[PDB]
Amino acid sequence: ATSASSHLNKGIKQVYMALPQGDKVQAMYIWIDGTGEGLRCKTRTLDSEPKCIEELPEWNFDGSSTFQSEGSNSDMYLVPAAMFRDPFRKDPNKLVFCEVFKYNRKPAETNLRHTCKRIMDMVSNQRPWFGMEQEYTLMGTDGHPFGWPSNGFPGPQGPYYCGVGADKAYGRDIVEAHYRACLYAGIKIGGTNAEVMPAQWEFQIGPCEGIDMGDHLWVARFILHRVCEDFGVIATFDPKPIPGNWNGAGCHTNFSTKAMREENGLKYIEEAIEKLSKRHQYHIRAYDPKGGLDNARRLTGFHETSNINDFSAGVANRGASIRIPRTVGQEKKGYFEDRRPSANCDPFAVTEALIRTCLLNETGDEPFQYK
Amino acid sequence: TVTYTARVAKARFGGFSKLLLLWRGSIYKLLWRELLCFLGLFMALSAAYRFVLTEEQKRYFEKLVLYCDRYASLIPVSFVLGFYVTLVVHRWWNQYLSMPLTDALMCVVVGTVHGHDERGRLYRRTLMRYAGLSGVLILRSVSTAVFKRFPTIDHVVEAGFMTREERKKFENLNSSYNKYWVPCVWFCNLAAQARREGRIRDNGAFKLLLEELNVFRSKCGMLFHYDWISVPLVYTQVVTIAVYSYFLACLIGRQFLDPAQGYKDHDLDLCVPIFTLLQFFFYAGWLKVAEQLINPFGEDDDDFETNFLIDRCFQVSMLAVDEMYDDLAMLEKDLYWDAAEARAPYTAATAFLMQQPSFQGSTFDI
Ligand SMILES: [Ca+2]
Ligand SMILES: [Cl-]
Ligand SMILES: [Mn+2]
Ligand SMILES: [Mn+2]
Repeated sequence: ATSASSHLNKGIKQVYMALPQGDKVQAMYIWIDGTGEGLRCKTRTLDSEPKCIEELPEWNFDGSSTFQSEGSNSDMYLVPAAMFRDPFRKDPNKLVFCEVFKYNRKPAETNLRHTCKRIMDMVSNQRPWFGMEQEYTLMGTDGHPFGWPSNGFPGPQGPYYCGVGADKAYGRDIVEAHYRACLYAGIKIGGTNAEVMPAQWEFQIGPCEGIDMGDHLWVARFILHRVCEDFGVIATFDPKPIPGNWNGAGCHTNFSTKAMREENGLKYIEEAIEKLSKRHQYHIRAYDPKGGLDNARRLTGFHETSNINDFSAGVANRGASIRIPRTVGQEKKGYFEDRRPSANCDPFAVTEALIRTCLLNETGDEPFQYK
Repeated sequence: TVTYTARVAKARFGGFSKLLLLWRGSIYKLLWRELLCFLGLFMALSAAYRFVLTEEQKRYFEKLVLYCDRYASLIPVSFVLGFYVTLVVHRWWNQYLSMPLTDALMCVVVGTVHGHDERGRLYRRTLMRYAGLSGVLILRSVSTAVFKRFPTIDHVVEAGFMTREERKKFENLNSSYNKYWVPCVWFCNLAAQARREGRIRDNGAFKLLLEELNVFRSKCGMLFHYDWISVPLVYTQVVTIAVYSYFLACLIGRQFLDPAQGYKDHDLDLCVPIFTLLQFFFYAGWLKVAEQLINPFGEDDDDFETNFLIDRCFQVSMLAVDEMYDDLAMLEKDLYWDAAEARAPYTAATAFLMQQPSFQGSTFDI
């Protein structure tokens, strides 16, 4: 069942969107709220099209309304971090992804980009590249997956993965609209597929260098939510939307450095993985917005997943925590895939943990300060 | 090129007369060698007549001087000089108008190829660099100075006009003809790609870009045409033979004869034929005008400054399409927003010349 807003005449809205807007420009400021997994937005009018992110003014909002502050000093600040073209309003309107700061200009608790950028600047010469496979499930407003029988289940899994046809793929209109919307916005979207669970989908973001991975994925998530809002359905990043023999949603992260991409870079890939072998618990905590409880429902070691309590790595191992692609093993260079991160992970937390363990050789149960 | 239009801004008492004191690109710098040669032969022949030749041979020599003076025709050579030099000047000016200039292209590109990002900037810069590269290729094909600046395509690559990959694409093409047109085809392909990608917003803008590209390319082709098709060699040889025949006639026919013979029109000997030297200046310089303008892309002082034009076009085009793209001062009211008349003031130096009744027509003074 789709939302009441989706039943409003879309024809009418278009007619208003066809009006020439004139000299004023709309900027939509996007930020992460106090849950560390929700996105918030609002719009301001600018006098002219900004040429770069530097021209965008800082803004503010009430943190007590976003689970981000309490009491008197609840005013929070928005500092623009990345700019994109607005696919919902078209050029010259912009999407402005912002960092959140408290009233005293300290980073907000869900502001993970502030530290993530400092870590990325530390290893800039090694040029870390990331890719994330964002899995998501389309849901009706009733909390049941989009397209599934009322209070019931479709046929067993098997035909839905990369499926085509009215009985195989549910809500491809949303997937096509999102893909185009991301390409128009300047998001580094690498592809899409239908997932094993019906009404479950995936888009790939990358390759992205350093802090660009978190910006591109967060804005790609925002566009998906905004596109799904137009169609009147919900995109969930819950790692296990439906209990039982229905696939979880993960965010598989591909990681490579300049050394790993160069000839005979497999030795550096293996060195990074054995470093990851010794910090499995540290990464599980970082790979989930609430410390790894959500990912416990997904990482059961059954549905092409690994076990949350046990670390494993191998070439072409779908069930392993870390997978080296078969081609990467043959070519002796390229990347490796971390399959642990949950679909509702913060990419700033995930990328920072990979750099700290693999590149800065950090150890122990707490992140190093100033290094 | 030698520019003196500042000197001749007004018709002064000594306006053109002081232009005879200039040296760079002057008649003297072009003629003094032929002048010394003509004077040397005239003086040697006069000295031989005065001293070496016998008295008996001197009568034959002076009869030959009279015979050669009778056929010294200065009027007919003026016609062939006037017509030939007018044709050469027509070709010279049309060749200047065919210089590959990218101002029209930069205006269209900055107004039609959009995007503040890296890709739009790459589009604008590469579109203007392609036109610059085709200009450099045709000019190094036609101009000696540009060829010495770009002796090889490697020099073009190091200059930044063409890249390594563009060089590989350029050399791999199988053609035995000059490839100055290749960057124009690249421009057309890049413009079509920009239109397909939405960088060019409207269909009219793409058409305007291809119209302006074909104007630029036709100018390059016209430079190639002028370089290939010389002034017909027979006509150049006709004018040279007429001038040299007249001067060979003047070398002997104007020889100073001994006044002792009492021949009419030859009863004086100034040992220097200054009026014949002035006629030499006149006719030899009139031929030298064509001799300098026949190929205006050489290294003459009055030849076109092709390297300067390449530098100016490249720098200005890059500035206009990159730093000036959508970089405008905010719209504000001018000094005459509320004024019925929009008139600027005059300085103290121009007011007393100006402030005169404005011309309305020939028929309004009845
Ligand atoms: Ca010349
Ligand atoms: Cl809004
Ligand atoms: Mn997948
Ligand atoms: Mn994968």
